[PDB]
Amino acid sequence: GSSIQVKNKGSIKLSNVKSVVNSSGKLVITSRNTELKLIDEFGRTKESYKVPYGAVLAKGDGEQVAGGETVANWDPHTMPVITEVSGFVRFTDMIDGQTITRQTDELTGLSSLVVLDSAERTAGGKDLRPALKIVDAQGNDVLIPGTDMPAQYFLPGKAIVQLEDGVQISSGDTLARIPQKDITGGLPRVADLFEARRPKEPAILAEISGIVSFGKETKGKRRLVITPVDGSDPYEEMIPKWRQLNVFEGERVERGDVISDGPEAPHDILRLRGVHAVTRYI
Amino acid sequence: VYSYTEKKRIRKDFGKRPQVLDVPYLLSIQLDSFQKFIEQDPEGQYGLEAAFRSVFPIQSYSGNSELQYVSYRLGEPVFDVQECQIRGVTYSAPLRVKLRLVIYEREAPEGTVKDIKEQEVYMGEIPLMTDNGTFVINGTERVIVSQLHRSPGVFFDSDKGKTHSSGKVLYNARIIPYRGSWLDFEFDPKDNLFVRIDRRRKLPATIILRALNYTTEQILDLFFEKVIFEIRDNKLQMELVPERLRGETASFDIEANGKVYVEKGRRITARHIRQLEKDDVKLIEVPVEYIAGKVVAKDYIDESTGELICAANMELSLDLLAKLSQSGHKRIETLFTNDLDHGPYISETLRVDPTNDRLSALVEIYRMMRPGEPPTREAAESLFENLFFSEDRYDLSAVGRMKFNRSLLREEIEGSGILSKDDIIDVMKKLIDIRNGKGEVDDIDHLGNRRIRSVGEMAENQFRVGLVRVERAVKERLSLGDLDTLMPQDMINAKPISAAVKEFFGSSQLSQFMDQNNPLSEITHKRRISALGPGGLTRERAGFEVRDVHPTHYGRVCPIETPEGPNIGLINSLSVYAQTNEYGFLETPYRKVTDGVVTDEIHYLSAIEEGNYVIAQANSNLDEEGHFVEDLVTCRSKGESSLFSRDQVDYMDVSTQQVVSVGASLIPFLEHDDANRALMGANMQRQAVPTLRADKPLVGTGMERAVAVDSGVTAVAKRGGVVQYVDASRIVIKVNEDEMYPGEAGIDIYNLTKYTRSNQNTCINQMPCVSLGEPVERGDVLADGPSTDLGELALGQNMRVAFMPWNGYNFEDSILVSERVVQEDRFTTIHIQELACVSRDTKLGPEEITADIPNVGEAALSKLDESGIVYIGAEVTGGDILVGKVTPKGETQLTPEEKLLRAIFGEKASDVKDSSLRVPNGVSGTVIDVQVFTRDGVEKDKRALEIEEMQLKQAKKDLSEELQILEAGLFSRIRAVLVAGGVEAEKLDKLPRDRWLELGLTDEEKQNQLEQLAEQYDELKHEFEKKLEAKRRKITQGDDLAPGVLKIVKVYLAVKRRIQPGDKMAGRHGNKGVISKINPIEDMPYDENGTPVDIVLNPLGVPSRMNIGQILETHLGMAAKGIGDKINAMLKQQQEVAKLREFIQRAYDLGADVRQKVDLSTFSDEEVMRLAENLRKGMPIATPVFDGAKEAEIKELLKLGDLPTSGQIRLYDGRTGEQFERPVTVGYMYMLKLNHLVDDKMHARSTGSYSLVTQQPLGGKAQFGGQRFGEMEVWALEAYGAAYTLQEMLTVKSDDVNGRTKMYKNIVDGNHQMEPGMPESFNVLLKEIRSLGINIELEDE
Amino acid sequence: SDEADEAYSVTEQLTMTGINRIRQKINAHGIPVYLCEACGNPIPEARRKIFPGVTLCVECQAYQERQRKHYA
Ligand SMILES: [Zn+2]
Repeated sequence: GSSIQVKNKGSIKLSNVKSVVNSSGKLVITSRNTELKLIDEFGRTKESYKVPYGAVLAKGDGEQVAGGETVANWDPHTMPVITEVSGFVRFTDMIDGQTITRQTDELTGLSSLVVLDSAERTAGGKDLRPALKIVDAQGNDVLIPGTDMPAQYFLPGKAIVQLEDGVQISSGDTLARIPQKDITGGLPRVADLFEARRPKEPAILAEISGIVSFGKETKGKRRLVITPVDGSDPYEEMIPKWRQLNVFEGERVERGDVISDGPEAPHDILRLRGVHAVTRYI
Repeated sequence: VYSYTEKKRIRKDFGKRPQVLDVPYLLSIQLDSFQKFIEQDPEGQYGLEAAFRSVFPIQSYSGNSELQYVSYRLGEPVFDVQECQIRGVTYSAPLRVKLRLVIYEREAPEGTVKDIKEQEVYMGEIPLMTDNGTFVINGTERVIVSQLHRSPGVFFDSDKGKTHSSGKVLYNARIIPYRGSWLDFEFDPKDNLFVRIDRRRKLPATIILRALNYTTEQILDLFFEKVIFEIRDNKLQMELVPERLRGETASFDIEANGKVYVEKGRRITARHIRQLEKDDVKLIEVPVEYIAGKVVAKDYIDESTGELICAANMELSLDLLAKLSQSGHKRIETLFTNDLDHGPYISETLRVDPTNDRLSALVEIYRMMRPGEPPTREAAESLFENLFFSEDRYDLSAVGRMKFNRSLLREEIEGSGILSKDDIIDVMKKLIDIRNGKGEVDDIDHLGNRRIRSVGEMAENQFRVGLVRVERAVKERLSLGDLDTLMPQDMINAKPISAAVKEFFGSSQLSQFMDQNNPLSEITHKRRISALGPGGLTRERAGFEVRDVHPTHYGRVCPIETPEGPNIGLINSLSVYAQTNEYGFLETPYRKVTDGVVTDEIHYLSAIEEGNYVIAQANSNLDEEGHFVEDLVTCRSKGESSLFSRDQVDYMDVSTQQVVSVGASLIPFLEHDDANRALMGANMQRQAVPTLRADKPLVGTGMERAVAVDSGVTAVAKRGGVVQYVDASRIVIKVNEDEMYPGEAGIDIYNLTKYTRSNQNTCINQMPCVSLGEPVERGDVLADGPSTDLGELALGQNMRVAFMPWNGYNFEDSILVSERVVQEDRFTTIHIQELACVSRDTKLGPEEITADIPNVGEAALSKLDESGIVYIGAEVTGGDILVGKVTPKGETQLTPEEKLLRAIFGEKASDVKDSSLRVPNGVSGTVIDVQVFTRDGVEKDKRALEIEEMQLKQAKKDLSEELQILEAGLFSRIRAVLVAGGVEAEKLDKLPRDRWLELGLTDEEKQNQLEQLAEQYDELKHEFEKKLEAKRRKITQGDDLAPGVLKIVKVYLAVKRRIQPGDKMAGRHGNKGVISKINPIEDMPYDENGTPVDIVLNPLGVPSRMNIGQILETHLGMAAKGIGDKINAMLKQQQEVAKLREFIQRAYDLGADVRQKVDLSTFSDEEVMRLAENLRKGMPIATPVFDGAKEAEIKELLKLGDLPTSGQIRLYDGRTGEQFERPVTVGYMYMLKLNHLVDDKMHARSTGSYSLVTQQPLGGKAQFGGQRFGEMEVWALEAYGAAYTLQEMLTVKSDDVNGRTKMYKNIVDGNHQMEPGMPESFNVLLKEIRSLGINIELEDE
Repeated sequence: SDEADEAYSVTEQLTMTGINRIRQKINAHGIPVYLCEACGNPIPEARRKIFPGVTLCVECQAYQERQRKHYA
């Protein structure tokens, strides 16, 4: 079974777009599957970055960023616990020896009631749940938009807390902070290694070091286009567009750097990089 | 309330449950099945009558030549059983049939018969069954293992996953009959539904519907439910069935009464359906788009034209709604399709249906069954009717119909024989519903699909095949049929059926040698299920599916007894209480449950009838009346198991043992062993060789008595009475006055079976245990067999183990056996080998069996008598002669200087070649018995005459002892004549018995009675004159030997193998071992009191292989010997009967609730002394398997002795004399002795015989040839740089037929060279390549 | 080594990989979703509080589980 450092210049874009304006105005990202698109002035894509959850942003749609503004940030181990609704806070079921424990930071100066897991509590608070329940100015729970269901935030164990009771809250505010492949290893994986069977989806790899673009458009296989420094350009290859490209229209790639993904077959490496490379793969 | 026999030693019995179903006679399978086979059975059902009513009567080619059936008979054998093991016949029973050849007159269909010649014809010899379910085919006792094969019926299989790579599973459904054409249904990944007749081409599966008189309207209303749309004055109304809308897209506003109860876009969750039910919507007004994809069932045509508007099963588009709007329809029929539940399958398969209507479908069936045959009306009708609708050409057996109605959720379990519209349509509905979510698929292993054959039904089928191959000949000889010249036996041939039936009983993957090396082995071999064989699946075709255990094994096949290794699971061993059902599927007991009571009525359940119930669990404490102790109890309902309320159970397990077999239910403390380990434990208990003084399980499991008695070895009393004369051979029970038949009472007599060979070469002995002048109750054992003791199955011997390392002698699993175990000769096991020496008939002349031998002086001929056979008793050893035999070998063909030598000493070179039967190199024995069979074309020699005289003396003695009893019975009946009407009491005991015939009596009916009884007396006289005549004639005759043999001389050596480093040993829980240094007594450990612990196992084998059961058994054993030594001290210091009673009573009550209380206040004072003397070696203990004795009971039973409760004594090493730190465990564990003996396994070969096609080594005697130096070893030697050793490993030592002799000359002459040459195998390869037209040659440079 | 030792190792392998699959399924880490990933209905409190961060309402879950019961 730790931030997006933009490098070039151009407009900005998001797909699967969803986020919330935090109290600081930062259009902070709630969505996971949104992706950031660095566009050149052409109207075509330059680069891409898969949006982290609860990441921090500065820029927005359709605007120029230059090479260097680290807009997309993400706390490398922490899992943000942002909250969209606007209100006050109270803590219910956060009790010493029961759900949380008395936890004082001495380097910040404020205590963080880091949520205790199923093995750190006793029978006084066993089934109990550390609940960060949002409230209105009245002391009543601020309804989340679209439900007759109040806003109370659930926190599993090990979750370091940002602020305590009495703190007002609004959108883009991480209340809590929780920390952060199939290696089939039998023997038949080893027989299928030495047999060098071409995998299901070959990790599509270049042919030559050189600039790129896109050609004949999907008579079944959309076509990649590869033109050298100056040399033997006429290679343009079919590609099932049913699986993603990791390339853009204007990159001069070195031969032997992945256009796509997947377990790259060994034939490719042997013919592309060199015998040392393939033997080290195996 | 015990018997006088059961009081020999009354096994302390833990086990809390009451037994309510005593153990069935363990051999029910074999006996009851062969009983159903062979018997005149006045009903057409199973038995031979089945086969004869099946193949007969034979009618000729309509020519009024018929040969019909009357009735048959089983003539008694000529040789009975033991005769048939001595001589070598098949213990058969000649068959007879009363066939009746009738010939009708021509010009007469059934006109007047012209001849009925009734004559009885022989055919075959069906080998009868012994009393123990073990046939005797060629002298050896063979057993036919029950088979387990797929029951003809219906099956719904998956073939899930791998096909089509989408993951999508297919759901195929097969309708297998007993005999006839199959029928299969299956889905394609495109999800259309297809059919196939017998494994031929696929088809659009609606074609068979259409062939059964189905047009599209009634198809769609069979395989679909209706939804009507209405046009009520505005835009396309719809019928609202409320539950039609679970889990579906709401692509529209679901309003009602102009009120919105569900809104568009959302999903209709259960809340919405609940609210529509409460708010009463029935006719919703949805737009046209929602009808735009629906499907129209019925046919529509313009009523003004009759022109076809929409065919049945077309998708309504908006245009067609419009078109039928103007035709005057307000009802519209649409299929209730859905992606989840009511899926479109039959509709879309009609899409795939190329054809259109009925006749075309029949045409396509006719063109798929057989190509090239042009279709036709009546040809199609005949073919399709004769696939699935012909009583002659297709029949589900009644088992077929029963499965086919129980797998459809039908009503009648028995019914028709052929299919129907409804059977096919129910198959298809069940198939589609399997794919719709409701319903599930019957995996293969499910014992609702494994009908069990046995000896009866398999032999019945073989006789059936015999009958068909003979009725071919019968109809043929009736072709030429002369009306009245061929009697009803020249039409038949006897040897056909005999050939088939002997081929089965003697050459089968079933009919196999009995594992007769231990009573548990036989009774765990006759109880056996096998999934291999002719008609079952073998390994290659299938396959991992059937290796598995499946939750319908709970009480129907043992899970923890199956042969490990190459074929696991294909040799499932039948459970303890299991049985074959009426139809065949395995069934088992269950106690019935009323409202809330646990009735005591046991009720049998098969496999298919179980899941619909809810069975309790035997491990449920119930409250002294039949009410459970709780309101909720563990149960198992349908595979799963869980807690159920008290008012829901229907069935309780009969007893805690029924999950197991007789194999694994003898392992005490089975309950604490990893299942693999109980597997290996039972599978090492089936191989224990019977020791010399078979002792007893010191810790048993209750079933051991039933296994000893119910197996054939013990000599069980037929009727209770007094014992008149015991003896090492025979036991003479004097029957009582009440168990004694009215006429000719007499007395029962049991001739035991002294020393004698079994198949595995061990000693199948029988020893009396009831001494002279002693009562015996009916059903009780008289004579213990091999490995029984007092009628308690004793496979090995108990002995003292101490778990501790002790200097690496027990490293991996090795065992360290002190010499106090081998001095006593307690594992000394007796093996009776058989050596034959035939005397054949070569072209040069007949072999001699003379005592005159060349080149061997008087030295090796001291043990030979005057005729060449050894004396009975000479202690031959390695390399001596047992039978002096010489073959004439002409053409001596002298040589060079050898000829000079014969000249030098004038020694006449003999014409004869020595070939005497010399003992195999290594055994060391006592020739217990010599038998000499003779072809009756030779004059029997001197020793064979001694043997004939001796056997004849024996048989005369025996048959005369029989006549004495018989005449005593008749004199009894004579008195019973006189006793009524004028008996003269004391005037009949004085005078001689023989002069009672002339006793006075008035000439009433009683005088005629005296005359009649005198007639009976003289009949008995002449009967036994002639019967002893027949006995003397069986003995005197020659034998009927193989073609070309003069006389065979069998010589029965009787080795006694003791014990020696290599002999495998084992407990019962699966702790193997290889006894590895037979230590002195001094060296062994010794507890503080002095006693040296005989064995010394290893501690590192209890945790690593979680078989902690051996530690618990060791502790229960230590406590047992504690009780034993206490009784020993109380008896040696001899106390009284009083102290003994109080102490044994303390031992038998002992605390926790038990079902064993004995109350020795009823034992007479002199039985308790006998009971003690049988306990003085140690109090036995029972422990029913999954209901054993929990730990604390053991601890208290230790404290009743005086052992330490910890179980671990402190041991002092024997060599250094200093205490082992950290006390060890010591106790009495019961250890077997597996017969993987060392001296059977050891083997060494320097220069033996050789093959004939390739000059390789080949020896025979104990594969007297080199070890296979295979291929992986050659890889090994190449891995090292060593290549000389390889070159000689396959050029000098093995093949190069000059290389090897030059190597031997060099070795003897002290020059370790080698001169290789070239392998003879490669030379054969050159020749075999060159015989083909392939010129392979070797360049020479 | 013995023939039951190897079978114990295989049984450990089999049950460990099965159980660790089924623990990989259940989430136990919150990503508060508040209404379905398909249908849009509100996820009630009890369900979102047992299984934190569960994208799907109850009905959508049963329905996807049933379409997957036929193994895709
Ligand atoms: Zn949903």
